[PDB]
Amino acid sequence: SPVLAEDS
Amino acid sequence: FLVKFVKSSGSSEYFLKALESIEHLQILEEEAALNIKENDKSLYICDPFTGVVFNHLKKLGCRIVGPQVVLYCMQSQRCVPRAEYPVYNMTMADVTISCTTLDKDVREEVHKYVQMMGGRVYRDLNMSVTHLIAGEVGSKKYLVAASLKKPVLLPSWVKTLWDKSQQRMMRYTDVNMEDYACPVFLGCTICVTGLSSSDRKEVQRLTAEHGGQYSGMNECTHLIVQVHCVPVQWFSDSIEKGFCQDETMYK
Repeated sequence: SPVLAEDS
Repeated sequence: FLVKFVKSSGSSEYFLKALESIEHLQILEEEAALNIKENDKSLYICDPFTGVVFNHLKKLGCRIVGPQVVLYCMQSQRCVPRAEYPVYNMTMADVTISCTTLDKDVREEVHKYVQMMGGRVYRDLNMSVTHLIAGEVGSKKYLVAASLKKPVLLPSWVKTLWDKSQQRMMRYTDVNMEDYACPVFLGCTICVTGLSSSDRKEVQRLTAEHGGQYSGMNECTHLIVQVHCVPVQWFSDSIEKGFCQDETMYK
């Protein structure tokens, strides 16, 4: 996916 | 689309400089803009972004932009940002930020100023993000941005770009990234055990120099050994590569 690290 | 310059009090010189650079553009006096009662889907140039006029147009939902945006895009309509919020200038055009390990309210302030300076914001760290804004090291976002050697800057970088670009026209590279880089150990309290007194002093010094805290279990975040229990190679590699290293890679 384009997300490398999700939001906290 | 039509362009309506809104003459107002308190405006900066850049408003005038934008009028000296222009037929499908109207020039409205403050009064004619105060008598607007709907949203004609035209582009409104406002300066400043304070006052009953600006907040009136903003309340109506109007497309608002600052004169610095005009001086940036000139006669390129496509260059103008296409968003639901007013853009004051283009200092951060081409910047896409994400935030990590920040207070939610500060996070939203950062988002606000970036968007107002022509930048993009995402809540996740996707492949479009050009800059990571961090309040401290160690997060998944942080480690990922490090591995890709994306800049990891403090919030002040955004703030200083806002405050300065209020007076003059500039871009985000007109500030030195290094002076706003997230310190390698910001947010870390480093503790040691089994190290020579000399090495111990070195860890102290380098910790303080790279934004961390030294303390000689609840207080420590990392424990250097011969809480994260890591070897000294983690400390030295963190300093050498310019980012706090993934502790799980040093176990």
